[PDB]
Amino acid sequence: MASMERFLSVYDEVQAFLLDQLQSKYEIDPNRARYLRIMMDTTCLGGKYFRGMTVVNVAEGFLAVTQHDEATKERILHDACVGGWMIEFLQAHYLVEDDIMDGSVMRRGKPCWYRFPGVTTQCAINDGIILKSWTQIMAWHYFADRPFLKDLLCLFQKVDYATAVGQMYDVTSMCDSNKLDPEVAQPMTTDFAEFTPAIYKRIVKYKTTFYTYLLPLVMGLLVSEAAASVEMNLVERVAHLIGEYFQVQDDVMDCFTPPEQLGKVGTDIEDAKCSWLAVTFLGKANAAQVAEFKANYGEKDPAKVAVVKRLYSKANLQADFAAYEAEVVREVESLIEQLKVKSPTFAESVAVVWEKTHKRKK
Amino acid sequence: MASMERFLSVYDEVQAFLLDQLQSKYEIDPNRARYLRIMMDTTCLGGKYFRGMTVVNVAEGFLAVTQHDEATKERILHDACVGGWMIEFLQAHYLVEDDIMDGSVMRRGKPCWYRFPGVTTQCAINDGIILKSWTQIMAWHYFADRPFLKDLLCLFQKVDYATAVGQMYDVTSMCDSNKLDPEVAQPMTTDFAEFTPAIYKRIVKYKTTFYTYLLPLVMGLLVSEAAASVEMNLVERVAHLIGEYFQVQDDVMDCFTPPEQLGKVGTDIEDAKCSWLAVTFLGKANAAQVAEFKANYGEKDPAKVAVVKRLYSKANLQADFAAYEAEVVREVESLIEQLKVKSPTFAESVAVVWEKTHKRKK
Ligand SMILES: O=[N+]([O-])c1ccc(O)cc1
Ligand SMILES: O=[N+]([O-])c1ccc(O)cc1
Ligand SMILES: [Zn+2]
Ligand SMILES: [Zn+2]
Ligand SMILES: [Zn+2]
Ligand SMILES: [Zn+2]
Repeated sequence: MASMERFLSVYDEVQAFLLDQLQSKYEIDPNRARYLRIMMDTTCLGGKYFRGMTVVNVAEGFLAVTQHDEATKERILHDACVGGWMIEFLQAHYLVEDDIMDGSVMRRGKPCWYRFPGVTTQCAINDGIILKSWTQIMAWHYFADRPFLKDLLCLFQKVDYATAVGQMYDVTSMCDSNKLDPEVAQPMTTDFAEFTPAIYKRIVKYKTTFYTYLLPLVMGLLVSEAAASVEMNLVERVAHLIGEYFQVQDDVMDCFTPPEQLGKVGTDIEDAKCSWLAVTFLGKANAAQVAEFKANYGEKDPAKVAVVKRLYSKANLQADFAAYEAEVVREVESLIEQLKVKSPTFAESVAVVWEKTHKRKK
Repeated sequence: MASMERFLSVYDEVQAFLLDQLQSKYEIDPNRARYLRIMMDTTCLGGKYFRGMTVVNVAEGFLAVTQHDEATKERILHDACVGGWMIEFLQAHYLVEDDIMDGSVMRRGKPCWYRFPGVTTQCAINDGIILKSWTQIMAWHYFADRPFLKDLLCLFQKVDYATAVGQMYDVTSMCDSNKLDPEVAQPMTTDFAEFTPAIYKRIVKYKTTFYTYLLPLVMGLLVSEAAASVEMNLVERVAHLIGEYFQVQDDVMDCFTPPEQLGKVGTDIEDAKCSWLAVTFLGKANAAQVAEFKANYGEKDPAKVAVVKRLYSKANLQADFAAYEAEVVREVESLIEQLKVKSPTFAESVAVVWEKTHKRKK
């Protein structure tokens, strides 16, 4: 059975289980069940399923080289699908809440969930909470008897926490750290001294890479009972490397990809985000370019946004991206080679993840 | 050592652990650590600690009648305090997010967290997420070796989910169920046909009673390794009964308690909530009273709110509350008597919880 067919079939099964349980144990009525079905579909479906499918693909790689009864193969793949959906539902939680936090308009070509007329922010915040709860409901139901339950739950909650910490790093990335204070309204930085590679790397590591790469790779190992067979320090290092590249691509696309292809209007410049573009620009600009950037960044004024995009264009940041990408290729290939010492099979799964990420539509 | 002294000492210890771990494992800087310390204090401290202290008091009751080394008593009480703080931090998560959802102004005599000048909704939504994550970080750290870890985590996530489901029941309680639809803006009910005792009871059971009574009572049993010694069906029934009374008191206070004592301005009438007052009023009103209620409920117009408060006053709902309270006393005393068959000690702990709830400042 093709992996994507299995993954989509398991979504339907998990949805039916969750909704049936709301009826049998939580006293839900049919109209509220329908609302939640629609909310689940709208917030969880429509992406590429990169993260959830990585769990499945990692598991498939081990199945190809390990002796198992057919029923065991089916169990492992079903578990990989459920675990993959846990990650997709965790992402859905963060996207619902982030869109509210940021006042975003569109996501994946459609209005953000909170903007649906019959949702509103009042309901959407709580819908996002439900999405997160569903990750645990599905784990306890499907994995109750499994030897990996404890490790999987502990990993999951640490990754969730890291993501929340990363969201804090991201939301505060345009303020001066020494002025942070709940009592005092926060002005945007004027010096941009905290727009550095190391500070950018911290934001991305926590906000993106743990849930986007580390969690699917390690969950794939756990459902395969294979974690002891790899060097975990290498898994962490390769996840953090590929995850940073993924986010750099997203940062470039926010500025330069036409919104019809992006699925949204990117607002990183208006929001004063510490993006790869801003950090890299400030790492090559002359004093006059720095001053013009300071005079225009972080403002909704469309003429000021256009000045920033022109500064970026004239600064030939495409060349910096090419150099960055070439270095990532060197480093990822090196990490894949190291992974082969203890697990050639897992190394190939990572090679596949990297190729997918590298070839992701620019 | 007095129980409250121990509980407050454990807060300081847990806070230090969480913040130290953010520095050692999550790359946090000192200013963001200070923000989170202040956020923790502002959102988690200042209440009565009814819920967290119930874990401690349940554990103390078993210690008084069970043979243990002194070091074991200290471990159990420390565990009860940590578990109690998990509940307090879960509540803090829901209060942060609920205040945003509802546009609330004040909580416990101070501005709601999102209204602090240097917080804002963008940060506060995520701060609430962090509060929830901290409940799991503390459990995995302090309870890693404990036999009750699995049961406690599974209970906790089910209660969290129930609370989210109850929030959905509460937020939608003023709309007609058959019109719920994410695509269509939701009008307030005109018939109020869903303002019934059974529908009210469903809202309260899920939104309040699981986290306010069931979770502290059962967590106290788990940290005491005593759950097998009680009839759990009775624990559920007594939690749901006392929890409903707690919420009825809160509903009355929202309308009639001066805001200086309440700590906020109650807005249930303007928000069209399915409150005990509204349900009970509609259960005794004549046609003219129903019509005037319909003409004024659910509107910010202060003159319309005053009409509703006068309808409530003239309807002698104080007498309905007295009758409701007398029935709760009958039923809670009956459940405490039944609890004595298998656990006289736990029965006394419940009797203490009931007395505290019954005597809670009106
Ligand atoms: O972009 N990609 O191709 C991805 C992204 C995440 C992941 O876990 C695997 C592949
Ligand atoms: O109001 N009260 O006294 C309470 C409330 C909750 C609880 O778990 C114990 C006592
Ligand atoms: Zn964001
Ligand atoms: Zn982006
Ligand atoms: Zn509310
Ligand atoms: Zn209330």
